[PDB]
Amino acid sequence: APTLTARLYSLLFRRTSTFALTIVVGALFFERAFDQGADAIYEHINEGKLWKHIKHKYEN
Amino acid sequence: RHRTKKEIDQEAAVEVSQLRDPQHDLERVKKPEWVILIGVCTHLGCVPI
Amino acid sequence: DPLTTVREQCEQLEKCVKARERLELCDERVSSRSQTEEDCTEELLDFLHARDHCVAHKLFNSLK
Amino acid sequence: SDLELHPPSYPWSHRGLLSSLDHTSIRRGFQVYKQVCSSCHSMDYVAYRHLVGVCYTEDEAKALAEEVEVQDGPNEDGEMFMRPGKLSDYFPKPYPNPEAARAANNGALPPDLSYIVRARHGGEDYVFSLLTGYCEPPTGVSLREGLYFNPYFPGQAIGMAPPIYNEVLEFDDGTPATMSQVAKDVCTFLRWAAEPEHDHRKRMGLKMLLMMGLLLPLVYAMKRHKWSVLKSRKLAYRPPK
Amino acid sequence: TNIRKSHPLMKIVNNAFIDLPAPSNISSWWNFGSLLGICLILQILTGLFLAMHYTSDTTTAFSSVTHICRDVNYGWIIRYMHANGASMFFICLYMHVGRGLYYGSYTFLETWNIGVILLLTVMATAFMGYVLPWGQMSFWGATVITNLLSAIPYIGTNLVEWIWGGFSVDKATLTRFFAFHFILPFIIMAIAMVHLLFLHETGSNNPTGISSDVDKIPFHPYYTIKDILGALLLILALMLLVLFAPDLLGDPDNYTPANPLNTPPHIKPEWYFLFAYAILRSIPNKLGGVLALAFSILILALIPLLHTSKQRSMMFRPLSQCLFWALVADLLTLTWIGGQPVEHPYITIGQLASVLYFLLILVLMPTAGTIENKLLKW
Amino acid sequence: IWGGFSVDKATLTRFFAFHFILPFIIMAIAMVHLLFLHETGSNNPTGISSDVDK
Amino acid sequence: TSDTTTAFSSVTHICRDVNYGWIIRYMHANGASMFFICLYMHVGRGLYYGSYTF
Amino acid sequence: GRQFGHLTRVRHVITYSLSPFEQRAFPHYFSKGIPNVLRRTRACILRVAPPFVAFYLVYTWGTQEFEKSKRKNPA
Amino acid sequence: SHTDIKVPDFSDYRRPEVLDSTKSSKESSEARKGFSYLVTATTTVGVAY
Ligand code: HEM
Ligand code: HEM
Ligand code: HEM
Ligand code: HEM
Ligand SMILES: C[C@@]1(c2ccc(F)cc2F)OC(=O)N(Nc2ccccc2)C1=O
Ligand code: FES
Repeated sequence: APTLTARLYSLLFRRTSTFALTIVVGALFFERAFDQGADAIYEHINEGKLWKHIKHKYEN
Repeated sequence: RHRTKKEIDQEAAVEVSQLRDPQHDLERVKKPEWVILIGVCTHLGCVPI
Repeated sequence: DPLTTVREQCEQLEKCVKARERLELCDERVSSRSQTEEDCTEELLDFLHARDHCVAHKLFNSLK
Repeated sequence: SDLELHPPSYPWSHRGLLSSLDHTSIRRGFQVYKQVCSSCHSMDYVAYRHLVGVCYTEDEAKALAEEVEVQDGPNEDGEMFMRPGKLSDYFPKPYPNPEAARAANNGALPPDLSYIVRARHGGEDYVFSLLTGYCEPPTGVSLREGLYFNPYFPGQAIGMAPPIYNEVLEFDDGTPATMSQVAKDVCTFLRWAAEPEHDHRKRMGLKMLLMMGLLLPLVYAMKRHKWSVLKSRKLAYRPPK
Repeated sequence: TNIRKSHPLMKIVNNAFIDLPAPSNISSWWNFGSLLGICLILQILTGLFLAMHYTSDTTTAFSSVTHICRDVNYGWIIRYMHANGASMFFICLYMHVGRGLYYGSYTFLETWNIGVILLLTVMATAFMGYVLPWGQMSFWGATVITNLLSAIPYIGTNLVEWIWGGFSVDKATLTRFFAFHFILPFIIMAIAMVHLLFLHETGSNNPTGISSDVDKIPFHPYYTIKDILGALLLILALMLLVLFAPDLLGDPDNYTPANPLNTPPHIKPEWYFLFAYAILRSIPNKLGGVLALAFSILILALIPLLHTSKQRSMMFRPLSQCLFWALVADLLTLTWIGGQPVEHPYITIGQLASVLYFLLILVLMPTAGTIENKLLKW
Repeated sequence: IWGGFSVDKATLTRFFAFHFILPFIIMAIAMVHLLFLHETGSNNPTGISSDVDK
Repeated sequence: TSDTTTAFSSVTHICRDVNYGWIIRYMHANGASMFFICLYMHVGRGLYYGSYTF
Repeated sequence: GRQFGHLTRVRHVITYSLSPFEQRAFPHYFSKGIPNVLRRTRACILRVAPPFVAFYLVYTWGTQEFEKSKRKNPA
Repeated sequence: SHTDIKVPDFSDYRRPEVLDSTKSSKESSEARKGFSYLVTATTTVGVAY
């Protein structure tokens, strides 16, 4: 009943210290989530990569 | 470049006065069947076909 | 070999027919005299241009 | 001579902006390189380790290198011996010189095939059209017959005989080895030989566009925020009397 | 007192990038200066990382470039960032010069005249770099450009053989070119600082060509954030080139190793040299052509003396606007003719475009300014 | 910094590139050195202020 | 040139074959030593004369 | 080097400004924006466009002519 | 006479939270600074990536 922007400001954005801490924690979690999605999008587009490699491995 | 008689006749027949760089064919070759050249254009140094 | 299937089907199409005939009327022209310079390169290249265009649209559905 | 015909646009599995190479089609196309082309064509910039990522296993590519003898630099006598073949070694060379290439092929030099896609206008389309486009000469046109008719080659007289209707190759998965399909696989492989980065380039490419789709509106919103002070400013002129 | 204001080093940063009075009204077209600076640092960084792996012998130059692109981790992006960065550099150079022309920014005599030097220096830089991978276009491009000097009466042959280190482009030439190509962007960086010094005497011109002392804003935050946005648009355009079309502006003959015995049938410059190339081959004379080519770039140093209008900018000048856009389209035409064979329609139209280039600048634009003055009773 | 398991091919070429760039960086730091100096001017043998005799 | 196969040879090439390559090479090698002689005299001056107070 | 306080003399001008936190970054962005770009296009078209069309016409003629020059019909 | 200086209407340009003249702006300053700083935060994350 106060806003989420208001809470994100009050708790995190007011101090430049916590603002910087938010971005760096933000960047680590973003790098994981962005790479995981952007691989999976590229993977779904393509399907002749080493999707095939069940054929030739495990025989070894 | 080994030269046919038709070519040697043709280069004798060229007007020396009408040229950019005025030479007779006879002053250019030691013996008229054999023309030997550096294969580099005098403009900007490309190799002529 | 499915290139043969596709080229036969391409030759059916209307632009190729008119280019085959323009080549045919060059074939007939160049036989006809003892000394000529004329070539029929221009007439053949004209035809394969129309033919390989249609080839490119279709061929790769066959190939596995 | 003088007149030219230009290649059509074939719809490769790798044409479109986010479209990777077919690596099964890379696998078959190496086999075309090994069987057919390598007897006349150098590929000086691909080694057996390059295949390991791409189209074979580590064990497979070791075994393929094992098929050829190399020459290694000397032991204690100062010698040069021949060697069973490794992974570090490059694809094997048909000729010691360019002149030896010319001597075998009646004056014509078969060019290196590492960059041949990137070294011709049309890329793979030109190579495909060269391979699948061998025909009879038209009337007016006689050759040496040391030279051969191709409408896609400039000048029309190529020193390469058709290497292609010959129905070759051990096939493993075992697809039909038609003239069309053998040319499709070799061109897919020759793209890879020219451009191993192709697949990484495009994955990065997607990642760029997605990031730029975020970052461009956001930086724009930042510049709009700061510039607001100015873009909504009001002036009044109030001179005396 | 602030630290920012009176610290002897931070002083310079303050007066250049923070507290610098800037026109409120400078457009998009003023982004290209910072973008040229970005382009220079991009060429520096990628170039150093290429220099870490490139070797400058004829036997190994092509192979070392190949080694970068297959074997060196991410050598391909660095290589292509560099090649396409050079193109970005020329795109930004041309937009920047064109801004100067249209807006009368050339009235800053010293700033402009240094910009000309900057242009001739990046041109020499990018020429010598293109030689380095020792492809076919590298070699014959090296051959054609170096031979332009042989047209100079009496001393010309001695001058070219001196810069070759021999009787043609060879071993001595390539290594030379690596050394000169390394040094020149650091010289550029120093001349770019001198350029910026001369500019700060006056500050910026603006779209209107009217003095903006009445309406200056601080450079920060306004043009710091505007320049950031500009840089991210440069990164988009560069990355589109590297990650989607890396060979689009490259000649395929440069993927074939240098052959000293055989030319390509075509022979064409990179896109940014095509107007000047069209101007050279328009003249059926050796010396005439090169003199025309030299004069096509060096004319920019005469543009200050041919200003004739009582207004600085072309904003309030419809006649000059039509003639300016006629120049741009003439330059587009010249870039088209540059990239085509020396054959039937292309020769005579290439001659006509070459005449018109020199007609627009030397005659037509200074006549438009005078007519426009007379029209305004000035 | 090797680019490998010892000083090798990667090391030498690296070192050529770094050796070329660094004296231009030196030249820039030498200008900054001279800037800081001109705030005070030179010291002298006596270590006493020489404003009286410049 | 900066390859392991050719680095020694190119330096040799400077000293025999390149016109006055020997003076340039030796001016460079000994210039480096001159640089360090001047560096050390300069630092030592700073130490003795209290120039480090800047 | 020019500095604030030393630029020029201005008398009798009031500027009113709002905080960026008080106000919109994109105020009437399409509804006022696209009328403005349309007005800007109209203002400049007659100066910009006619040289480029004249290039395009010389481009399309020149390419067509050259293509058609590289053909015979009698010998 | 300086008393004739009213500040002109900024209703066109104002955020919807601050249009009401009878409402405290304090009630929305947290939300409004929140929004603009989230923009700069999201950007720095993206640029860091
Ligand atoms: C195997 C299917 C194969 C391919 C693929 C191929 C490619 C190829 C290209 C792209 C050219 C270049 C043409 C050009 O200059 O634009 C070319 C040239 C020659 N080749 Fe080849 N080649 C294939 C295999 C073979 C084989 C098996 C031989 C020997 C019968 C052969 C020989 C040649 C020769 C000779 C040339 C030079 C032609 C010329 O310029 O006159 N190739 N190859
Ligand atoms: C090495 C490439 C160059 C760099 C790094 C560069 C640097 C810049 C910078 C930072 C600006 C200020 C911002 C702006 O107006 O863009 C600028 C302005 C200027 N530049 Fe350049 N410049 C270069 C090339 C040139 C060239 C080739 C010329 C034209 C011969 C040019 C002439 C000028 C002029 C006249 C201005 C004043 C513009 C005005 O205020 O309207 N510069 N330069
Ligand atoms: C001092 C920083 C620079 C260094 C150390 C440097 C070094 C290099 C090296 C090693 C190469 C050869 C490798 C290659 O071709 O990919 C190269 C090529 C190149 N350089 Fe630079 N460079 C610098 C800046 C410049 C600048 C300012 C320009 C002009 C915009 C430039 C234009 C290019 C071009 C066009 C090539 C050819 C790229 C290609 O097509 O392969 N570089 N340079
Ligand atoms: C790149 C090599 C250097 C250059 C080009 C250089 C440049 C110079 C110049 C031109 C002077 C003024 C004339 C003079 O007093 O000698 C000077 C003074 C000074 N230098 Fe350097 N310097 C360098 C190395 C150093 C080093 C290594 C130090 C010590 C860590 C040093 C510390 C100083 C100090 C303290 C002075 C003030 C001297 C005084 O007035 O008594 N410099 N520098
Ligand atoms: C990149 C290039 C170039 C850059 C800047 C310049 F001012 C002139 C140039 F030729 O260097 C080069 O060798 N070519 N290529 C070329 C030059 C003359 C004839 C044909 C090709 C260029 O376009
Ligand atoms: S005509 Fe220009 S190099 Fe031959």
